[PDB]
Amino acid sequence: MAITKPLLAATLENIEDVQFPCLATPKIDGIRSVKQTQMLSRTFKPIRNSVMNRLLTELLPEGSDGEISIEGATFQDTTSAVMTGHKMYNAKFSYYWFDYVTDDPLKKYIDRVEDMKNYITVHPHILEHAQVKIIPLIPVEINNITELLQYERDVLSKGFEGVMIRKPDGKYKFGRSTLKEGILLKMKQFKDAEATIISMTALFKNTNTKTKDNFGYSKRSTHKSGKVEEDVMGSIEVDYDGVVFSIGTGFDADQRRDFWQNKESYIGKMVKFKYFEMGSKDCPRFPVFIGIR
DNA sequence: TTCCGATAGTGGGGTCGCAAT
Repeated sequence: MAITKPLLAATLENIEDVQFPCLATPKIDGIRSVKQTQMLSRTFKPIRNSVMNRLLTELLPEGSDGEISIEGATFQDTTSAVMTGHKMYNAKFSYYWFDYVTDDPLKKYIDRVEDMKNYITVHPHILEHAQVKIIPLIPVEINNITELLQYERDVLSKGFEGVMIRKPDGKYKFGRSTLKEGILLKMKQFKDAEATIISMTALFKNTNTKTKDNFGYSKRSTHKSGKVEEDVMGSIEVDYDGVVFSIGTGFDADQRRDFWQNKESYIGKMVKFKYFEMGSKDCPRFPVFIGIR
């Protein structure tokens, strides 16, 4: 009845791929954490910050899925309030409870929510803790593109990362949902822009010893020792109207080949790219290359 | 045959912990 691996959403690109009716909720820009005896991270590791871990373990019932987030604080702030091994943590913090696996991970989302709602009725005190504020994310029923778009405007105005779209009957898949499956979709609005290439960096093959991880997936260390330099581009430093940062994703095999092949004659060129504004500290967040010119 | 889920790989930004400076 436990959760093998956390549920992961798929990136929604075409608003047309959304199936209706569907239930939606706001996507928090916090840190994922599921309750399995104790509080675990997206990679099922224990939440470093013991105060939180311990606290949440007392309030949250076994099998709670949600995100830890410091209200008002920046992402980098919340990151620290969770990734640090605090002995004593006095500051306040919230936990957005959005899923609940009591027994069968095949129970329709709506029902899993119901199970979450019920638990609350029985333990109202959880939503009243003096420090930890537990926030139940009860989905909203969306019937068509129009309503959805309306919802996006709402959550966004309220300062959320985006919106999570789920299938009413959807199950708690132990893995990343697919577009077609439509179990859990992530809807984020990136922004277009352009920057000027100023330099390039070689691709690096991580030849570190291959092992297994908490879920049994290929895991390799990141020691520079086992980093062999490939003869192709890996990332490109660019100047976005003043600000400088790198872009290394969004390129295909042949592109990385060309870009590196003409590293010298490529400098100075203008390239398009998309990025997310929210969360950006000193440079664009999730920078993704799109094309040249 | 084509199509698609699942998976290894490679990339960004940014913080924590720890040894070295």
